[PDB]
Amino acid sequence: YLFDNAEERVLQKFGDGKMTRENVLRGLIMSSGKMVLLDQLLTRLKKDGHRVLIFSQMVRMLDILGDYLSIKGINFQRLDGTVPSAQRRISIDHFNSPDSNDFVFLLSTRAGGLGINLMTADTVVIFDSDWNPQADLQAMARAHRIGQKNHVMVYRLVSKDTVEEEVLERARKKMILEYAIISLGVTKKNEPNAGELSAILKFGAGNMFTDVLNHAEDLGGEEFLKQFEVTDYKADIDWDDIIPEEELKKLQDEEQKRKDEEY
Amino acid sequence: AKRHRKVLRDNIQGITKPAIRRLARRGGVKRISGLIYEETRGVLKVFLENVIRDAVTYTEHAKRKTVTAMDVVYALKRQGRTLYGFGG
DNA sequence: GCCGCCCTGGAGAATCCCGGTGCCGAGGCCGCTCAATTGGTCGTAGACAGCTCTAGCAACCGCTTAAACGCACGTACGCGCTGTCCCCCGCGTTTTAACCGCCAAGGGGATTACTTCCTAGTCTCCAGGCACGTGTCAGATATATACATCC
Repeated sequence: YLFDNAEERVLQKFGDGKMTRENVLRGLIMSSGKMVLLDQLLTRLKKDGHRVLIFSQMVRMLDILGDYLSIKGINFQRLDGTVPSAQRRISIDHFNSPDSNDFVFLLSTRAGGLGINLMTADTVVIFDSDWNPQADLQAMARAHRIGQKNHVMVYRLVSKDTVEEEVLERARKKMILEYAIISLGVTKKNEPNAGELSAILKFGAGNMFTDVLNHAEDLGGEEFLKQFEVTDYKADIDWDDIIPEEELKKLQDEEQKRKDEEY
Repeated sequence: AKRHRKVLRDNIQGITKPAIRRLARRGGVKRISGLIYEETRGVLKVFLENVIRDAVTYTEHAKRKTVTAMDVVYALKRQGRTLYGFGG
């Protein structure tokens, strides 16, 4: 849907072009392979007691997610470069209030600086990866601040066999470089340094691309070998599975009552 | 409906009313009527597409996708409007 | 006798001027380096001469006739004045996006050098298309002569 005149083809080829308030959400979910995983994650995190930030590199994709949560009916708040600083302060204070009904808070990844406090959220969904891994690290550190009362869980959404593979490969190489120079020069191991630098350079010369949505987790060199694994997700969800009988009854009653009240 | 199209169509409206007023002030015009601006935008669009079509023809002759300044200079020169300051 | 108030003098600090020294713009100098110069050779473009035929030119003629010119009249239109109303201009206030400074990677395109081969220039020979002139032929046009008819 980021391309112009692409929603019309999906609507006229699947929902036969009527666009009657239910097939639009189906087209939004089933047009992209990230959106089915995003919908399953959103339902699972709404089922639990979690709040989620969602980071994107494009503000048009933020518009797409905002429309998805508008037709979906989820109290969301948003922040990008178009929002001025007063409404930014209002939105950040509204999300961090103890009586907040907001569930998901959308960001453009490079906006807001380093001074955004996102204390109350727990899950961070990196929808689009950055070329610079420090931008994604700051995005994760928006919620992973000092004094956080919950185990922060980060889900990175990757399109399989696409151009995002080399985006993650370049990000992994830059993290390897930062762990090499910066992390090993902070503030009998000199003999094992000649082995473990060779090990991390063999990691840097290797391609990373050869109970799944659990919000839980049960020496320092092996810690860096984590969070580079790839967990392949298969949906196999057809057109009529989404919008179940609870959601379809709520969507049809709201559409029927809208014609009675006109407006 | 936050989603919309990336493309823009009212780029002729980027030639604003005070820009046309400034161009008329350089032309020595004291008073301007309100229907001048749409006519000026149409005239500018016609002139711009006349120059740009010839420049694009000069570009595709060289098997290029980049419109250089020299192609614009040649396109203006062929129709009888020689422009200095870019040909060197 | 003791304490408080008014008048006047010399020493400490701020500012202007000058000299020594370091930095920006421009010009002299040096080094590469490729294109202008010099020298020689040769082919041909053009100057020159000559003959023939047609157009132009100065100054005059004569005839025709249609265009130009002069004049009178009249009336339509250019122009000036006045009203009116409406729309553009000036100004104050609020918004907003241009502008400048930033990633982030990748492709387009300008050069430098190199290789290769296809295609266009050049040369020779030849033939047919183009330019010019003419015999001939079918369509168009005008009248000669015979038949029906009105007065």
